[PDB]
Amino acid sequence: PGVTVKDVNQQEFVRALAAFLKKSGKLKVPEWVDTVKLAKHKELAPYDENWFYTRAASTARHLYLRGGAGVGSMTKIYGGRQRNGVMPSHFSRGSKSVARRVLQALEGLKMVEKDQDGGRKLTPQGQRDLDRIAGQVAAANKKH
Amino acid sequence: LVIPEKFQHILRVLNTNIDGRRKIAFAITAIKGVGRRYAHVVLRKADIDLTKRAGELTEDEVERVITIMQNPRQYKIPDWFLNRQKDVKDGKYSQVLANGLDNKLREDLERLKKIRAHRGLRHFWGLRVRGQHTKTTGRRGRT
Amino acid sequence: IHRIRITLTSRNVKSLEKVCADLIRGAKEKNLKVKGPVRMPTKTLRITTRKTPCGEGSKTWDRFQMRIHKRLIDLHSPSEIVKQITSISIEPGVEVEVTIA
Amino acid sequence: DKLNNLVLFDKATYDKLCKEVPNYKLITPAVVSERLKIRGSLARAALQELLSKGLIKLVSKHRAQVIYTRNT
Amino acid sequence: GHQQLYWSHPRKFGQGSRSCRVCSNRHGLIRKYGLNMCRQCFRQYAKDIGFIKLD
Amino acid sequence: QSVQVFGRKKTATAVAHCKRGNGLIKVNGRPLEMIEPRTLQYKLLEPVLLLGKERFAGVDIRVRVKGGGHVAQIYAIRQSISKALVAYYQKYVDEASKKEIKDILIQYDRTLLVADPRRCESKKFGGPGARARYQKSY
Amino acid sequence: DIKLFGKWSTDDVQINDISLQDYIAVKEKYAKYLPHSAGRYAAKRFRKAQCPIVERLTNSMMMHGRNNGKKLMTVRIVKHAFEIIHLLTGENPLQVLVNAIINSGPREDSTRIGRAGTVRRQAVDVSPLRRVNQAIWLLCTGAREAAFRNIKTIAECLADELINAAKGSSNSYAIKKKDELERVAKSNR
RNA sequence: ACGAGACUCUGGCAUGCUAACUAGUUACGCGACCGGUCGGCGUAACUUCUUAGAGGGACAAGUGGCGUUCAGCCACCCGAGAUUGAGCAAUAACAGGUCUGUGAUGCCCUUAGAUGUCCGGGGCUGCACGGCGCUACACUGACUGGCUCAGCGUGUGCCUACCCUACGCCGGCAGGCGCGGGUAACCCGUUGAACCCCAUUCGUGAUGGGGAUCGGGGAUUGCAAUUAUUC
Repeated sequence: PGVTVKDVNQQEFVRALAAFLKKSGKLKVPEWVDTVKLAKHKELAPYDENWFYTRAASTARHLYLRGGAGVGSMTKIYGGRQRNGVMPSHFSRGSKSVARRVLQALEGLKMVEKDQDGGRKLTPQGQRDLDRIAGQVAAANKKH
Repeated sequence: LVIPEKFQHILRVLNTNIDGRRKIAFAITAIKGVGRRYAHVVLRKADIDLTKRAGELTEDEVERVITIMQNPRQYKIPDWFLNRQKDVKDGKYSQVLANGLDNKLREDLERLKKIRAHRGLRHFWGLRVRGQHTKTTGRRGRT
Repeated sequence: IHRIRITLTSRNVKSLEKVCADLIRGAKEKNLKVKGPVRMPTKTLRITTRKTPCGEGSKTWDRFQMRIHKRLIDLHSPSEIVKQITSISIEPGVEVEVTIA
Repeated sequence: DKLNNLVLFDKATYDKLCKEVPNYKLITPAVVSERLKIRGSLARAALQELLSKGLIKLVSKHRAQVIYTRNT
Repeated sequence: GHQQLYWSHPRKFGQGSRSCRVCSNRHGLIRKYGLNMCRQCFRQYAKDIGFIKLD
Repeated sequence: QSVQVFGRKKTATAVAHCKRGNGLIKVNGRPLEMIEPRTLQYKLLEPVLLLGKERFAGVDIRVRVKGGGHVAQIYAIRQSISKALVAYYQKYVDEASKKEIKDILIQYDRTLLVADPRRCESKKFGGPGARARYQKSY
Repeated sequence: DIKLFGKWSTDDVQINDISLQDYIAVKEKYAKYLPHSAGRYAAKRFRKAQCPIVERLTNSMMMHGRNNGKKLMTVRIVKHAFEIIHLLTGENPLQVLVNAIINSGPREDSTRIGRAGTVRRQAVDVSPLRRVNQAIWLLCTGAREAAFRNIKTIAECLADELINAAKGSSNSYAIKKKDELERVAKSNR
């Protein structure tokens, strides 16, 4: 029996979800974490080894803080202000291909949602599922 | 932790140069096949423990990453950290070993000298092959 | 259909406000609902050019600014009254686009 | 010279972390541990790790002029 | 020569494809906002076109 | 419920939506107690909890100030706390309580609520910045 | 009342000199719960001359212009000066700050001679406001001289900064420059 | 009388905009949860941020001191505001610059690869940080365990093909292909304008304050990239 998402700590929710999935170890160890640049703007990419769960939950929070957000601000919030090379480099592509191939495997686990209209929204059924996940991570690691 | 015997200060592991005073991302980089993102990807693909320290290292650990450096094609990663990538003398990314035979070992530079390649002439000096507009230029190559 | 958008624009804000008041008063005089004058951000066209016609002299520039003020007003009314109000001999310097959505 | 340093945690880094350092009016292990000529940063790291056994979550490091515990 | 040697490659885009719309001058043109004048002609006509010095 | 006092520091975009409940401030999903900067925590938590924890249970406020910068949403949260409390106790308690709570919130802050029109200033031709020129004349 | 937790108090400051009532403003209504609350003293007609000691410490330490960018850092170093001096001394950090700066610092600081002077200085009776403020300036610049660019482990550098500023060790460069200033002050005597 | 000031534009100030589908929303019809996804028809009152988009006032219904008690100046006890930055900028002058901006113009030349078409190559580049924009021998500094972000202004076919680009694939990527949006607060876009605990992680700091730059999936919507948009 959890509580609504409005008074739920979103960062604590995603971190509890990630910690619970790490301690469970139910899925395989992902090895595509840093085989790539992971976008144009990373000299040395993340090395969490739960970048799968952590970044999926970060994309989920990006989804829910405003349902219906255009893709691209995802790397405005998580990504930094790039300083690539001798030349000045601006806002442009990341590493999309490996992200899409990883999403093709993530689909079915109800972690990051792709809809039939394209984009994102509140998704009442999805909202119920995420609230239940938050409720069951309410008794997860940290906050103890 | 330290034990009452010889710490891994100065030893000949792979004829490389490293002294146990600079910390991680610098000690691993001392070997030209380990460091930065390549170290990250190797530590991922091999599923290695994060806690392990290089203060009292074992030769096998560095050797295994070096073997991966020789053959990174299977891993689908850039075979970087090689000056010999897609260059003559290796049918496929091969490892040349030993020192004191640098001219033979790096015959790539001899091939660049015998073809008198300005690109090859760049190596041995610190300067831009392009050569920018007359200004603070030329100073690149100070011995 | 009761969805009509009128776009008002001008460089001079006095004429813009006067014509907006004209449209609002015309709509509200007869029994009719009308939305408030949505006030879109002003567009500041900036152009900087050297004052001199040659190469000699201190580098002094001219910063010509041009302010475009545009508003959008909604209308839920029959098209006849809209057409009557639009042809009311608006004040000069104002560009109007009446759209029947 | 080529001063002898030890790259990882050590007994000296573990040395006198709770014997006489926290039994002084000034509870600051920095300079006193520095007197051992062994890296003080990792001494601080070991002290923080032993302080964060799991009872109270202490993961923040903050700046250099950072507080330490009171255990006198 | 008149139509046999020239006009065999794309060259319709150079600086010679533009000129000031007041004096047919190709130097110091203004492309911004499409008024297509040189510096000095625009400075002359700025008051009339609608550009006023306020900044 | 309308109090019409807001909280606005610098240019941060803020909302103060009032309806009875506990007084909580949500910042990046982090409530008032656990805050985003994680280093200015005491300076914001000191005035309210040392007097009472049920003190904010009067009227709940959606405070979702999408503030970027620590000086932006920090001290904006306390601006919101003081303004909401003062307006609620103004309109809906009585004048004497108005006077005493205004006295305590003014010994909280003498006169620094509202500022003058200023920000980062413009750049002039002939130099790289606002007040700077090209090579020097010694 | 308002205090620091259930273990520390802030009403332990009484000097009673009857001379800090003209520039150090504690008289009527200048009290704050807040160490600093976004002052607008610039826009005022030089209404910034009744400034307390904590804000002097806040605004008189940075070297060059290599700290500005976020006043977050200013307020954080105020908070961590609070806490670190509290840890050093076990009592009110501001009280011991005053105690350890008054017993030392400028007795007759640097001030010129007549209409123009750069050869020597004058042993000048330093006003209590300016003596206290410049002693806090001495501590701040000594903190950015010792804690910064230190060859030792930095978690006791405020202790050694206190030692240099009050006890008089021959470590800080600012303290030996002030020693030369004191040599001039005695040259006046 | 002109100039100065006043004047205009511009800046961390407004609880009226009988105000807004771009921005949340008093009483509808969604709704786990200790009057909310009514910003997912659309609140006819809205408005608080946003529109700095339109209408406003408040340095003297002030105090102390100095000053001829005047003009003024220096500090502050009912108190948002107590020198923002620019524009304009006089009389008289310069043998100052421009006839290579000009359908704004005085005083001119005459006869063959005429300054206008054809010049693969190429003009300052034959150049050593005592002319703009660059290195902090360091907890004030680190690669997202931290961002519900602080933030000028451009963008397509009327002469005229040549604009801004989201999203998939070639992809682990320059560059290429495809349907799509945008005449613009409507699409690029919540513009990737710092990463504050800073989950490779600093002891006497040649060694994160270069890496004195040419090898590598493969290198351009434009004839020419040889000192140059290659990335």
